[PDB]
Order: sequence, then structure tokens, then C-alpha cells
Amino acid sequence: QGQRVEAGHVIGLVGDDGSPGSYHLHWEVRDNDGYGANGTVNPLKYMG
Amino acid sequence: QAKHGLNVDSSYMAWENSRKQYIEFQQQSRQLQDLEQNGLIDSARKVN
Ligand SMILES: [Zn+2]
Repeated sequence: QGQRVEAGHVIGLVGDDGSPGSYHLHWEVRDNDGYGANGTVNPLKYMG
Repeated sequence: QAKHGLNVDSSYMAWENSRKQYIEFQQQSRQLQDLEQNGLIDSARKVN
């Protein structure tokens, strides 16, 4: 927490919290630091 | 003098001033760390 990370920095490993057996990564992009669906942007469209 | 209680009244003022100075120094250090975390001050300037 509070660490400055450069581009290409290793963040962590993928997990299987949702569907055990298959691993995935929940990736979400926001304009705010909230916890809801009000302000969410599709990561694929944003990175495109 | 402090042991025999002669100068307790006189020394209390300087003791409080020293305590306030120490608290101010600690607050300044924490403030500088928070400034680094925000980014307003670079690592090179933080050392200075
Ligand atoms: Zn998901």
C-alpha cells in the first residue's frame, strides 16, 4: 500500500476464487476509487 | 534542583516547549513521508 509502481511492475499471481479449477483475473477500470458499478469502463474498449 | 523540587515551576515551561518541538519534528517527518507518497516531492529532494 502506498508504493509507486512503474509500468511493467509485477503485481501478483492469478487466482481461482470464483470458479475453482480454472484460474482467471478480474480486471476493472474506473475513473473513481469507489466500489460500485457507477463509473466503470470496459477495459478492452478503454485500452483499444 | 529538579530532585529537590526547587525548579519544577521554572523547568515546566522549557519542558513543555521541548515536548512541543519534538512533536512538531515528528509531525514534520510524517508530513514529508506523506508528501513523498502523494508525489509532490521527489526522492532526491526528500533526502535533502
Ligand atoms: Zn469476474
